[PDB]
This record gives sequence, C-alpha cells and structure tokens, in this order.
Amino acid sequence: VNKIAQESKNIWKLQRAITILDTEKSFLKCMRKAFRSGKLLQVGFTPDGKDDYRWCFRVDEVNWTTW
Amino acid sequence: GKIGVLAYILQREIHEPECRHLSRKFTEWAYGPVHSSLYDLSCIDTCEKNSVLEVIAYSSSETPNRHDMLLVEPLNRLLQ
Amino acid sequence: KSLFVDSYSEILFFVQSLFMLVSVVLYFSQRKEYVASMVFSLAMGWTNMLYYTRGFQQMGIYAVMIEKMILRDLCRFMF
Amino acid sequence: SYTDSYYKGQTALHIAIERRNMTLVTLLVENGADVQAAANGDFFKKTKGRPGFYFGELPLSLAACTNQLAIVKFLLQNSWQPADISARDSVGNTVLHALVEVADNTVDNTKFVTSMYNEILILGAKLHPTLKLEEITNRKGLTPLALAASSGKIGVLAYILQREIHEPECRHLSRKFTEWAYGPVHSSLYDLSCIDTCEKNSVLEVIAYSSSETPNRHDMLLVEPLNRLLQDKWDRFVKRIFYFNFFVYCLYMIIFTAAAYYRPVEGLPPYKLKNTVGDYFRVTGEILSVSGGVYFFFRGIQYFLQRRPSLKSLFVDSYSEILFFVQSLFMLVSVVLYFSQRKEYVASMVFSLAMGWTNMLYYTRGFQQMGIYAVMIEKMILRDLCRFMFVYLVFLFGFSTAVVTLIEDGKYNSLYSTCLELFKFTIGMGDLEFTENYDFKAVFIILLLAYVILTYILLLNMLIALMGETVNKIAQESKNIWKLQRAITILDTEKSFLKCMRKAFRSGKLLQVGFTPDGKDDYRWCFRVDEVNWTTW
Amino acid sequence: VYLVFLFGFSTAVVTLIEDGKYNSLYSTCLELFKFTIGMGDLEFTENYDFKAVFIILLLAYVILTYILLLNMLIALMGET
Ligand SMILES: C=C(C)[C@]12C[C@@H](C)[C@@]34O[C@](Cc5ccccc5)(O[C@@H]1[C@@H]3C=C(COC(=O)Cc1ccc(O)c(OC)c1)C[C@]1(O)C(=O)C(C)=C[C@@H]41)O2
Ligand SMILES: CCCCCCCCCCCCC(=O)O[C@@H](COC(=O)CCC)COP(=O)(O)O[C@H]1[C@H](O)[C@@H](O)[C@@H](O)[C@@H](O)[C@@H]1O
Repeated sequence: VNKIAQESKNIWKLQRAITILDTEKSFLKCMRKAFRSGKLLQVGFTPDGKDDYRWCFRVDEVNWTTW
Repeated sequence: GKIGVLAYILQREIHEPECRHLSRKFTEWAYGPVHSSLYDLSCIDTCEKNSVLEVIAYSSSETPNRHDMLLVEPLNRLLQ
Repeated sequence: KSLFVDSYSEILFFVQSLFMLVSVVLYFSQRKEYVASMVFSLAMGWTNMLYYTRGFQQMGIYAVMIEKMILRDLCRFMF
Repeated sequence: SYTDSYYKGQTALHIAIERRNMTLVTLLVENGADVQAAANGDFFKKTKGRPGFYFGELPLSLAACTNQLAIVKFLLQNSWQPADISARDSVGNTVLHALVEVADNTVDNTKFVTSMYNEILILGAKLHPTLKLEEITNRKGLTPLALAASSGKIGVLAYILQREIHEPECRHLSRKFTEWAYGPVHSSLYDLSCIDTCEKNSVLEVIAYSSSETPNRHDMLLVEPLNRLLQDKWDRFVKRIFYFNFFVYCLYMIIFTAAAYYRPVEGLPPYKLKNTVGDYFRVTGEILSVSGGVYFFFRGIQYFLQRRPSLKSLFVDSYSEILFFVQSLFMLVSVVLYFSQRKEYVASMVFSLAMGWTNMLYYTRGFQQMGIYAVMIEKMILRDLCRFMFVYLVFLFGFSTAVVTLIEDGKYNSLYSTCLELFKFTIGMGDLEFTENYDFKAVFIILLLAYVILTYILLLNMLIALMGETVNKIAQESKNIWKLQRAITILDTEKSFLKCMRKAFRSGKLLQVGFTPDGKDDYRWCFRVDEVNWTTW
Repeated sequence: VYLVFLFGFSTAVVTLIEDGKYNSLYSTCLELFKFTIGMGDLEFTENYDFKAVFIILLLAYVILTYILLLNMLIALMGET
C-alpha cells in the first residue's frame, strides 16, 4: 500500500473514464446531448478564406506571471 | 503510450500567420492573470474509429503510460 | 493474456452470469445441484457490488488496492 | 463606458490600466477621466458559476491587483484628479479588501500582494495621516484583517500580524516593535489589537468559529503571535478551569454509573421510594443524572442557535457537540419512558451511559499527547473504519445470504444467526463446522473458506496496512487540529467566564511608540516575545 | 483510552443484565476483556430483556476496541 498510492489514483481516474465511455456508447435513448463543448470557431482563418468550427472545449486558467 | 507526444499535441499553440490553424489550443480572451483557452478536441471526444479516449481507455494493458495519459489537462477536464 | 490480466471486473460479472445460467439448467434438469450453483452466483453478485465503488475517489482506491492485493500478495501468501 | 450588465461600468481607463499601458492612463487622466468609475458588471464580480475577475471594481484597486505600482502612485498623486484611497465598492470593499481577496497563499502571489499592500499602506499614511484604512469595514463588517482571517489567506496574516516598518513617521503603522536588543537577544512586542478581543471580529474568534471550508483554518494558528498568545491564555487562566470541568464531568459520570447500576429489577416503573439510605442516595443520583442530561441538552441547543450550522456543517464538523447532545437526548428519552411506565427506559439509559463514558475522551484535549491520540482516533473512524466497514459488511452480507440459502431446516437456518456466526470469524471465534443441516458439504466448506480468506486474511491485514499509511501522513495535521481544539476551548472558556472576570485580557497596556500622527502617545496592549539570533550583529 | 471504553461498555452491559449469573462489574469486565484476546463469547448470557440492545452494545464495543483501537495501536507502533 505504501507503493501503490499514486498508481491507485491514476487507476481510479482511468476506469472512471471507462465507465464514461461505456455509458455514452450504450446510451439506450438515441441522445445527442452527450456530444458536449459546443461548436465554436477557433481561428476563423483557414489557409483559405473559410472559417473553421472545430468543437472546442473551454478551460479557464489563472497565472500571476508573464503579464 | 507515447505520453510526451500527446503532451505536445493536445496543447499545441502556434503564434504566427498561416500557422495558427495548425494550433489545437487557442487563446480566446485574457483579461488580467485570467485567460480562457480553447482545446480543439477533434478525434478526442469522437471520430470514425480511433477516438483518443477510446484508444487510451481500451488499451491492451501493456501500453506503458496508460495510467498516465489521462492526466493530460484537456482529457482529465473533459472526463470530469 | 489480456483476457485475464485486465478487465477483472468483466470476468467476474460474466462468471456470475455463468453460475446463474448453470443453476437454471440444473433447475430444469431435475437436479438438486442447482442450489450449489445458485448460492455461488448469489455470493458473487454481492461481492461484485464493489465494482460500483469506482466513481468514488475514496472507496474506489480501496477497491483497486483489493484487486492488487489479491493478484500479488494474497496469491503468493496462499501458495 | 459599457452599459451591458455583463461588463457594466467598464471604461477606457480600466482598459489602459488593465493592459499596463502607462501612457494611455496618463492621457485619460489628463482628459478628466473618472478615477472613481466603478466597473460593476457581472464579469467584474466573484460570480463562481461564470468567468470573471473581481478586483474591487475601481481603477485604483485594479492597478493594485495587477502589480502596477507606478499606476497606483500616479492615480493617487496625479495633478488632474487624485484617487480617493478610502473609496469603497458595492460590497464596501476598499483596496485592501481587494488585495486580501486576490491573495491565494501561493509564493509569487503572496510576495507581490504583500509588497503592494505595504506600498499602499505607506502612501495612505503619507497622503492622509489621520486616515486609518485597515479600520474600514465592508458591508460584511469585516476589516481587511478580519477578511484575511476568515478567508484563510495565511500569507496575508503572516505579513500583517508581524508587520514592522523601519522609517520615520511610519513607525506607528507597525504592529511589531523592538523595545530593546542587547546582544543576540532582543525583546519584540506584538500589538494584538483585535486579536485578543474587540467588538465583533476578533481574529481568534474568526479562525476558531470558521465554517470548516476555510482552506487553512488548521494552519493559520501556527503564526507565532497567535500561538504564543493562546499558550499564555491557556497557562494563565484556562488550564485550571478546564481541569475543574473535567473533574466535574467525571463526578457526573460516576454518579450516573452508580445510579444506573443499582436500578431496581421490579417491573413497571416508576418505583416506590423505600425509606432507606441506599434508596435515598439512589434517587438522589438519578435526579442529578437527569439534571446533568438537561444541562447538556440546553448547551447543545445553545450551540446550534449560536452557530446555525447549515445542515452540512452540522455533521461534517463539530462532532463533540453532536455526541454530547445525542447522549442528552438519550437521557431525556429514558426519563420519558421511565415516567410512562415503560421498562424500555432501561434500553435508552444504557446507551446514554455508554456514550457518556466514551465522551470522556473529549477531555483529552489540553493534554498534548493524549489530545493528538484522540484526534487520530477521530480521523481513523471517519476515513478508514468507514470505508472498511462498508466493504466488510458487503462481504458479510453476501456470504451470509449464500450460506443461509444453502442451509435448510436447521437450528440456524435464518439470516440473523448466520450473520452472527460468520461474524464470529472476525473476532477469532468462528466454528467452521457449526452445522451439518445441509446437503453438499463441499459447497458449504468452500463458501466458508472463501469468506475466511477474503475477510480474516485479506481485509483485516489490509485495514492494518492502510491505517499504517494513514498515521504516516496525518501527524502534522493532527498537531494543527489539536491546537485548534485547544483554541476553541480557550475561547469558550473566556466567553462564558461566569464571574465578570477581566483578568483574561492579557499582555498589559504598554506604550509601543508614544508618537502617533498627532502628539498623543499610543498604548496598544502589546505581548512580549524574547528572541535570540547569532547573525546580523 | 481502552480502559475508558472497556469500563463504559462494561457498565452499560452490566446495567442491562438483571439477576443473571454475571450481574456484576467484575465478571462483565472480564467477559468483555475476553474479546480483546479473541475469546469473546458474544452470547454469554440471556438474563436480560431487549436482546437487540445487548447485541448492539457488544458489536459497538467490538468495533471500537477490537477492530479500531488494536489495529490503530499496531499502526502507531509502526510509526514509532
Ligand atoms: C480472480 C477470480 C476471477 C476469482 C473469481 C471468483 C471465483 C472469486 O474467486 C476467485 C478465487 C478466490 C477464491 C477464494 C479466495 C480468494 C480468491 O477470486 C476471484 C473472485 C474473488 C473475489 C474478489 O472479489 C472482488 O474482486 C471485489 C472486486 C474488486 C475490484 C473489482 O474491479 C470488482 O469487479 C466486480 C470486484 C470474490 C468471489 O468472486 C466471490 O465472491 C466468490 C464466492 C469467489 C470469489 O476467483
Ligand atoms: C454507542 C456508542 C457509539 C459511540 C460513537 C462515537 C465513538 C467515538 C467517540 C470519540 C470521542 C471523540 C470526540 O469527543 O470528538 C471527536 C468526534 O468523534 C467522531 O468523529 C464521531 C464519529 C461518529 C472529534 O470531535 P470534534 O468536536 O473535535 O470535531 C472536530 C472539530 O471540533 C475541530 O474543530 C475540527 O473542525 C475537526 O475537523 C473536527 O473533527
């Protein structure tokens, strides 16, 4: 037990992810709301003039340096 | 299980003309110390066959870093 | 080998289901051994409740450590 | 400025300050920009469920929170429109309240927030010597010190409580003062205004009665002036009273124990009092026991009313009060059953009696080693025993159901007896051949051996290993929690005090500086601490 | 700590027992002590009413002392 603490935390997260994937794959109701994060425009400037919507996921972060 | 390469890719951000589109991490706004980044998530959440989550989660148990790969910021937050 | 070293939980659930089905076959086979299978399934079923400890940060780690202990320390000690 | 509710009040000056553009800030101020304009949109509030950045809503607080000292100095000391350093937002927060808010106890954050705090304090003194910024309270009534104490911003307290300013005409802002220094030894003086006692928000009260959600409520008492002050209060005033209370409780439990032990065995209470000495003492002890139960009952209600725990704080914390209250509840139920002519008053009474004796461990606080031992027992019960007991009960129940299913028309043949009989294995008393009323001996013995291996061999040794891991990690946490329990005991004692005693107020009305901004002298109730250092001769 | 627990539960149990073989602080104290050495009978008497109260008290005592306190002692000795 002294040697499998962190390994245990990673395993916990891992098989919880397994649970998530099985839930969304089975889903028993033809539900599309499982596809999250919203269709956002990242750059709007592809190599051509078109705009790219790429289903981004938002993460807000705070830093006290590199102002 | 090449965790380093994923660590590079999943948060790739390129600041120059004609190469921003290659970025998978984009900075939307940054007010003071706070700022909101956007992770691309193509082929992470879902795709035709090899979604990254499917590949990691259904690994063969011999992949070196299968416990570690889901610690990479976008994946852990997405799973939560 | 990947059939056994991982997916411990799926194997246990499958074995529970096997014991249930064998209990059924013996039940309609007019054999009183159906009890023997049935109780095993029942026992297995309650134990497999620990599968659902996962999704709890505190209990799931405990269950994971049970799995690791069974694979390494208990097996060596029992030998 | 913006008119939408999301960015309401944002103006150009906020942008120039926020972007760290000195030139535009200067130009906008020159053109009459309002340095008091309040950015009070949703984005500029705490607003946990949405993105935002709370900074006190004012330009000065913005420059302060952004580590722009030059802009702060300009905003206060520009020609066109100097800023009001005492200005307050919609919450009532000043700049200093904002600086407390933005703190997060990380190293660089603490460093710069502390530096900016010191700078703004100096500027406030020089611009307005009669103005005392720290005394200003927000709509929550909290001074920046009180806010820092409540919010767990340990770094800010670590600065403030031992703040010392080495320059002329700012000495009176210091809270730490060095009276004499002979060789390596010198005697410092800590102020402790509004730490020991004040109108409402004494720092010790704020920390001790915290809501359990403050991050560093355990760590904050380690800051030297508080720890020494509590130790002095203990030694001088509270140690004796606490020992006396413990003695009284021991007497109470002994009386209760004796009264219960000599209960009569006749049916149908209440019982006629016999005219003999033994029964007179018996009924006396009964009455005293009931009286004490009522006392604890009302203390529990008083606690609940005074703190008003919100139905999670009622259970996640303050276990001692709940346990004592539950004991008193059992006592009262015993009384009701007794006079209701129900023999079940015995059943309640023993429970109360049992809990009473275990609640004796509450008094292990005040003794260094024993209180720590009690805290570790509390943590063990809450974490490891709970997890283990859940899993063990799953195993026990599963195998009990399997075996009792296998058993047919035997003596046991029932869930209660089988559960008990399997449980006997855990205490080293399992028979392993307790019945033969079955078919399939092999199945039965396999089930028992599987249960024994899984529970007795694997699980118990696993529990021991996990407890061993746990104690390895909770040592310093135990130290902090014991010190906190001592602190709350001290505060309760001094607050109750039952005698209008003022001697609880320590440290002596000493003169710190004698030179206020005016010619008056300052007496500040300082607490003396002597320290020796063999460097910086 | 163990003696406080032992004494408290001994007092509770001997109060609960009435006109029994044990019915006395000494015998009940020894009888509860026997649990610590893995010899607790757990059904040593029926001279009471309210069987549920009796068994609940014994179970609480066992859990608090035998399961928790002894294993805690082992852990602390490990640290020491
Ligand atoms: C490892 C295999 C698949 C195993 C399957 C069955 C037969 C099992 O016996 C064992 C052999 C055994 C027998 C006796 C003592 C220890 C081990 O252990 C497990 C297996 C041993 C267990 C272990 O229970 C657990 O694993 C809890 C658990 C932990 C983690 C999980 O992810 C989980 O998913 C369900 C379950 C319980 C039994 O199924 C059970 O309750 C009965 C009656 C026998 C146990 O075979
Ligand atoms: C039938 C018989 C059953 C007896 C059941 C009970 C036996 C244990 C009795 C042991 C007595 C220990 C005690 O007297 O108190 C223990 C309570 O034990 C439990 O955990 C009960 C588990 C339910 C700690 O209580 P405390 O008031 O100190 O709570 C702390 C705060 O005060 C502190 O400021 C901190 O916020 C800290 O986070 C809090 O913990």
